[PDB]
Amino acid sequence: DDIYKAAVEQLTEEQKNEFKAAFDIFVLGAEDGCISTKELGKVMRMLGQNPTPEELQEMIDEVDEDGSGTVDFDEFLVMMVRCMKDDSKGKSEEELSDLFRMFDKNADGYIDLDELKMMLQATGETITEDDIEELMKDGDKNNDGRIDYDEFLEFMKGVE
Amino acid sequence: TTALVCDNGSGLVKAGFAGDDAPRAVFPSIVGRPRHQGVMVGMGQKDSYVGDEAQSKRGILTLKYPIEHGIITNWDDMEKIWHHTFYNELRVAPEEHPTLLTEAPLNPKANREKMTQIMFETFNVPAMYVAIQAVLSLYASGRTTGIVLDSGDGVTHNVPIYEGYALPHAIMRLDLAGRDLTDYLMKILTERGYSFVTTAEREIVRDIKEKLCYVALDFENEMATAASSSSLEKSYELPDGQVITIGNERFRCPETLFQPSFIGMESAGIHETTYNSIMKCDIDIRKDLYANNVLSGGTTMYPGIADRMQKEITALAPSTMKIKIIAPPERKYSVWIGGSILASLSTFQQMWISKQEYDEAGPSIVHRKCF
Amino acid sequence: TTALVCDNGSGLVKAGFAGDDAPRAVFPSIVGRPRHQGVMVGMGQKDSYVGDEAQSKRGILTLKYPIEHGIITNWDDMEKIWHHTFYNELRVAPEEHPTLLTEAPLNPKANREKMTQIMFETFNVPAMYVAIQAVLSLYASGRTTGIVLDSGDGVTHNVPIYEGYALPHAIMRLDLAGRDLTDYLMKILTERGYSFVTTAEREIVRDIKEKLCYVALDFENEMATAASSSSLEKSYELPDGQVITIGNERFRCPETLFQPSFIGMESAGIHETTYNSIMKCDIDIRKDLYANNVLSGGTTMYPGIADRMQKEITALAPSTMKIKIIAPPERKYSVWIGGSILASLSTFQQMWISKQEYDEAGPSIVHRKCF
Amino acid sequence: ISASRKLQLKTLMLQIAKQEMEREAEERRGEKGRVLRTRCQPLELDGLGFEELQDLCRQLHARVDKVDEERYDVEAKVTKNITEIADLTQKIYDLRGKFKRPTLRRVRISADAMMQALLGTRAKES
Amino acid sequence: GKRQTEREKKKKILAERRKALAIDHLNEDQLREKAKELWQSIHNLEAEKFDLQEKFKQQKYEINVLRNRINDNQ
Ligand SMILES: Nc1ncnc2c1ncn2[C@@H]1O[C@H](COP(=O)(O)OP(=O)(O)O)[C@@H](O)[C@H]1O
Ligand SMILES: Nc1ncnc2c1ncn2[C@@H]1O[C@H](COP(=O)(O)OP(=O)(O)O)[C@@H](O)[C@H]1O
Ligand SMILES: [Ca+2]
Ligand SMILES: [Ca+2]
Ligand SMILES: [Ca+2]
Ligand SMILES: [Mg+2]
Ligand SMILES: [Mg+2]
Repeated sequence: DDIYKAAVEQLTEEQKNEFKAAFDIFVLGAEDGCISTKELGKVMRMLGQNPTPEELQEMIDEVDEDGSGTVDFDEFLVMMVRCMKDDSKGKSEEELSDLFRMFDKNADGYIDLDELKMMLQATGETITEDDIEELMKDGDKNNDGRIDYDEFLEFMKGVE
Repeated sequence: TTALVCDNGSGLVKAGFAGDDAPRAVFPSIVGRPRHQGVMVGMGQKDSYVGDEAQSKRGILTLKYPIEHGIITNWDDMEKIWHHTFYNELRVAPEEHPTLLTEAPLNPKANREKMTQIMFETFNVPAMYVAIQAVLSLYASGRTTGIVLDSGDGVTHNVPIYEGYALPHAIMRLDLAGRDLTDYLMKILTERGYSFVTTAEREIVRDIKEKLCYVALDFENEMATAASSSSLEKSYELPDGQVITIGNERFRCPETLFQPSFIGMESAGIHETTYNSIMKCDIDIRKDLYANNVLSGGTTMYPGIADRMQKEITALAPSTMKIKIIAPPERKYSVWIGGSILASLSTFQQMWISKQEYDEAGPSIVHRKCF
Repeated sequence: TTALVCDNGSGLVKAGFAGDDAPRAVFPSIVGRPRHQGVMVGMGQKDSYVGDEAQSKRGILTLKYPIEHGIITNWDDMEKIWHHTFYNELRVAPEEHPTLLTEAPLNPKANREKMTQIMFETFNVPAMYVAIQAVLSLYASGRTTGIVLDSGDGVTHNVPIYEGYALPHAIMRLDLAGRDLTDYLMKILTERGYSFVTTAEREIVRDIKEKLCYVALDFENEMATAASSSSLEKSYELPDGQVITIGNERFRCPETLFQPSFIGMESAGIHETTYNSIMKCDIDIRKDLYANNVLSGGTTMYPGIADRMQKEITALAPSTMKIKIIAPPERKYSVWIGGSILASLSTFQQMWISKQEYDEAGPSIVHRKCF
Repeated sequence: ISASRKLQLKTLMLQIAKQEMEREAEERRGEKGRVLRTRCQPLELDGLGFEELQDLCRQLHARVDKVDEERYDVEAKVTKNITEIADLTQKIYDLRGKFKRPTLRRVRISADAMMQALLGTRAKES
Repeated sequence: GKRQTEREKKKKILAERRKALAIDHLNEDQLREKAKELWQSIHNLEAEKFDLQEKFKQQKYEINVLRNRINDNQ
């Protein structure tokens, strides 16, 4: 699902129209472009299934970042692909721990913003300082300027 | 591969693959042979409808549960139920999946040994493990201490656990459960004129009990109120019309839990066997058990039981201790959720009873180190 | 570098770096294996909780002290206690620190030799020295004479010292101490209905003894008063509620010190073994010993003992001599404070048993000049 | 914005870290091999008298015994360190276990199967 | 007998890693072969010691990490 989402991410915008057409083929009557609890429940009941609205709202909250509680077009695509689960085992804990232990050049048991900057410069991918700030926020929950082992695991949780 | 977390239970078989939130298929465990003659030819009439199919044709069947009180009394029917569960409700051949059955505490050995022998010879699973139904319910709550009262439909048992060390001398197993409450409700309904006798109508009385009955906070006040006003009389429509009105039978059926003298049982209610189970524990872990009392099992879903039980225990317990009763909304499937969590653990992956081990020591392997 | 002033004791291990005022880490010396079965998997359950960790999980452990009466009866457990003390309570590897153990007078040789052999082979310290527990308590008082009664928890010993010259023929070691008082209190509590049996409940009785018991100034008058009025009955709340009321058990438990016939011991009380220890000394230093009687050790912390003992000795002693009892408020850690002072001295810096010396003469070096 | 780019950046960081770890490990292996080659004295198995041969062999045997003792001591020390770090890991689990058990994600029932059953082969994702 | 066991194991290692070595009855080819065996044994011991050093480094690093985690948790 997420892998399929990434694969389709290299396609045109009309695939969203195709997915809307398929959803209409299922449960025609949708007009707003947002799949709330009622629409997903109805389509699964037609299929012979019933997703829990708690899971649906959890998906809405996880996909939301600004706190809007709604879905944009790309957010609609992410919500649609969230109906299935494919990210299994989150790669491997031991390899992630080894990479984190390699990250600590000073061997202080923590990763600061400077080490993050050095690792990003080593990567060399097209990135901006805003992405660095977002990654630091997603990693440093307590905002102590360091990364704990538990906090590093949470930042790498569900990451392949 | 993935493990099959089956949970035989007594009244509802709950099964599903390890690692999910809810059991995949939940269906009553009844096997009912037809009892009339049958005149249509070629209708494709089978000789035994099991599971949820026999709750729709129950008008011409004689349903009979294969599990009486935790123990299994009819092994052929139980084998049929397991075969149905594996092949039609999950559609996964057992040759490629470990299984994790569950068993009540203090059950006869022969039951457990026969269960493992069946699972290894007939269905031919790779490896199976049997776990006590209360430790799983403690897993699901995310605790590691606490005394869990797992009032199922067959048998109510009360296993105290501290810091992961179970106390085998403090398990109080009582055989009053949902089935006896159904029979008592069916027996007190006759005081208004409604007579249910057939084994099919026991299901109707069970539905009445589930939808209408509730546990009274104070019994005498409710008995006095229901005898003067009429604000309690709730009506219910039978499967054919002729609505019935339940008066003070509403809170008298589940009151049997706290006064087992109603159905002639000698023992004390579920409010006092928990306190006795606590008092058998050591003097230094009683505060933690008081604060982490856990409820589980289906029969603990009555509206208003988590308050009556707390009031009773607070009456019994010393005034200083804090009494807290954990009643998660997912009570019914708590045991199965805990089973899924336990089967999904990496540390547990080497505790299964591998088939070669069974071949070397026979069915009596279950009582050995692989518990 | 700095020296480690450890003090094994019996009941509380007190340790810390030399040159401070109070021990850094003080924790009971108990090692308790779990005794129940344990059903939670992956809970991370260890095989032995030592020190202060086993005073919190004592509900499911069987605590057992590794030091009975000064002597050490279980060497593996004592090694475990030392390892914990060095690595987790102080976090200093012993490879870089001298150690100064303490030992009761008149103890078996093999105990001391095994202690030094362990410290030199297992922990591999640079140099260790063993000192008598009473000379340190005399250091801490800042005196240089005086007869010190060090009533610990294992053994009560009474070492007289004059002008720095110890009198080896006047040491009176008596094996009544805090532990026997705990057992006697636990035995007389049964006269009201409270029964404590488990080795975990001995800790509760110890807490009762510490918080409530006191030494009566005059025994018969207190026995008469407690039998008529009710102004003495002090209540105490167990770890689970059910408060208890201690009557004349309050001053009867510590009275055993002055009348060891209560627990069946023949010898005379701590009020008369001090006078006997004085009378064995020479006729010209008895006045100084009378005037500088020192109390130490934990068990001498009972409220009202420094007056009862003075009254008793004044009754025994000649009427002209002045009897003075030094009872510093820091009684419990007096031995360790004295140990710190002794380890901080420059003159003492060449008395350590250096490792090369042990390699040349074996563990029997401790009885030699390096005492 | 969307977490897809953030996920790509994180995966790039992980891949770069893995490559750097591989490079560092290979360099460490090479350095270790060179140091080990330097440590051991080269053999001189030519132009030696038979009695001199036996004397040199006995000297080598004595040095072998010395290195055996040294390596046994180092092995014991490392074993003690392993035991101590295992105890530390156990304590870490005790302080970080309890309720911190990860849970799998199976609450979603099979959706692709029903989609294909009720819509033929239109569901091209699954 | 734990310390006794350690001493016994060490003494065995004195005779286990190095067996009964009698060079008197060994000819020049045999002497060269045994000397090469000794040299290779010493090299292997060096390799094991180097690996032990690396493992000890890793153990110290992970111990520091665990101490940091313990401090942070409380
Ligand atoms: N919502 C409910 N309210 C009251 N009673 C219930 C409810 N749901 C189930 N029960 C009772 O609980 C029983 C099911 O218990 P269950 O936990 O399935 O037993 P088991 O432990 O064998 O699985 C039913 O027989 C029914 O009598
Ligand atoms: N405040 C107190 N009041 C009465 N008794 C005490 C008090 N504190 C400690 N004790 C008794 O003294 C014992 C501790 O003695 P301690 O001096 O630690 O022995 P050790 O010489 O082995 O260190 C305890 O077992 C307790 O019974
Ligand atoms: Ca949004
Ligand atoms: Ca760093
Ligand atoms: Ca942080
Ligand atoms: Mg159950
Ligand atoms: Mg002492």
